[PDB]
Amino acid sequence: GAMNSSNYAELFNNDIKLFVDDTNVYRVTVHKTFEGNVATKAINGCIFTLNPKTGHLFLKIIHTSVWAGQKRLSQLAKWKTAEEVSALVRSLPKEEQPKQIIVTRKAMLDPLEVHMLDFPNIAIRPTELRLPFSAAMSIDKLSDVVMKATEPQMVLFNIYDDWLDRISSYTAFSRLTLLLRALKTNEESAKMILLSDPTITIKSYHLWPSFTDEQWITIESQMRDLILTEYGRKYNV
Amino acid sequence: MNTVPFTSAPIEVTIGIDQYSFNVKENQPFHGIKDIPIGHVHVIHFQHADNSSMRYGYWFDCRMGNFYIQYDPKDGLYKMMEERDGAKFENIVHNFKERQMMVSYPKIDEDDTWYNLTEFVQMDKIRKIVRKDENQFSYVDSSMTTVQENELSDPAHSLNYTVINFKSREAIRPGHEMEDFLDKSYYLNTVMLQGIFKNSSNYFGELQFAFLNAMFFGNYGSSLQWHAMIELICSSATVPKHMLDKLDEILYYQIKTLPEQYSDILLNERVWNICLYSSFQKNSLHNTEKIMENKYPELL
Repeated sequence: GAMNSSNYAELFNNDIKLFVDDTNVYRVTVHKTFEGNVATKAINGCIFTLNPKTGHLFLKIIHTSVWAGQKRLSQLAKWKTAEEVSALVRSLPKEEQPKQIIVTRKAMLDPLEVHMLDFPNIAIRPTELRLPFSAAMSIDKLSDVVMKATEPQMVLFNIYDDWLDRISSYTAFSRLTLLLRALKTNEESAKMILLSDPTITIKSYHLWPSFTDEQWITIESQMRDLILTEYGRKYNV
Repeated sequence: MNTVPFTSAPIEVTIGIDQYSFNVKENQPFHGIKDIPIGHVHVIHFQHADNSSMRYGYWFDCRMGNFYIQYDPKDGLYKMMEERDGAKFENIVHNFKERQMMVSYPKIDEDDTWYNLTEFVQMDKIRKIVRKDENQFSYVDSSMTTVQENELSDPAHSLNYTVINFKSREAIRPGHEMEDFLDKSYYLNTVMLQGIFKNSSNYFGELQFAFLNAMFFGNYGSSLQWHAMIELICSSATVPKHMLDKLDEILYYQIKTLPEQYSDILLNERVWNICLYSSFQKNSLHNTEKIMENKYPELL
């Protein structure tokens, strides 16, 4: 059934699984019309489909053209997400197909289940975890490729850069969730922390700065401090 | 007006005949039920005083043969049997009627309740849902599972209701996933009505039979089937107007007849709230919505 703190290690076993997050699929700016009414203007979105074991990200860019002339876009977005995930699984060779897909939002379960009826051996699961994958659009290079897209496009990334050379998936996923939780809670502070020291660069083929092991400990500490402060302010405690 | 004579009543039992019921004492001189209206199916049902577990009974049509009940002290139940000897039968019933040993099917002249509950139910369709082809009558009880229930364990003793599953390839055309899931008209009209039932009369017959098995035997799988067939129509944007009108009448009489104290287990909150207040047909069931609101406002 549901993925939670109890079964957290299952993410890093040898069963291929994907997380699917649909929180950035349908994105709008709300604005005033000339007549003083409110209208939305969609901007480009993305499906965030992540192998938590390998760090492989299947970033399907959702171009604003997919919403042209469509009604009930927040509902369509869930079905569009399920159609694209289904398309992705069918495009993979059998031995690369996930055995499980975990949706970050429960509203994705029925749309994905219906789109995956051809795959009765692929388990579709919710999670009780509050995963910060919505902050994926706070990663500059992911945001950049989404906003520049002029057509539907799949872009492949390793969201762990080269980390798996030095750390386990479990540790790489904890670092990722800590960076995304920080970016989600206070984007300005989190981005300040990551770039401040100018000697530390992002390699052309990476998303995050090239930090030594010791520089990562310092960065991770600064991210936890950011998250606890903001939590104090949120709840005056 | 036909008769279902009884050999005897050796055990104390509540006897049902359609929507009516009588208490019979152990060894009470009871020899059956007379004046049963010709032209409808009927159900004769039983709850032992000693074991309020297992309600059970027999769907039958008096036009199809001469049926009697005899207690079997080995299997411990009242069994329906057919008497092929027409003149032995008439002679037994004549004696029992002369000795006034038979209760009279107690139909009020003005009262169309049974007709309204059984309008589309035919013995020939019952016998395909309940397979025991050597008998003209169909046994049902509280415990019998449905073919669908068995898929999720004795095939012979199953209720072979039409499988309905909203998250099945049968229900969802490839490339019409969102359309077919959110609007089940394809599944209702093409797969079920034209494909499997052939017409709305057969669909309604199965729906009505599922309700009566739910109500008279507390058959849980029957109740699931009744709700599934209601929900498939209510979740369809495109339903013939005559089907919507007739559904409103069917459901009205089902809700009218339901014992007030069984609404908690026999009515699915989600299905009814969805059918009356959210669905495509939320405004197509005036009679059903008014009786549900006035009789079961808590469920909603």
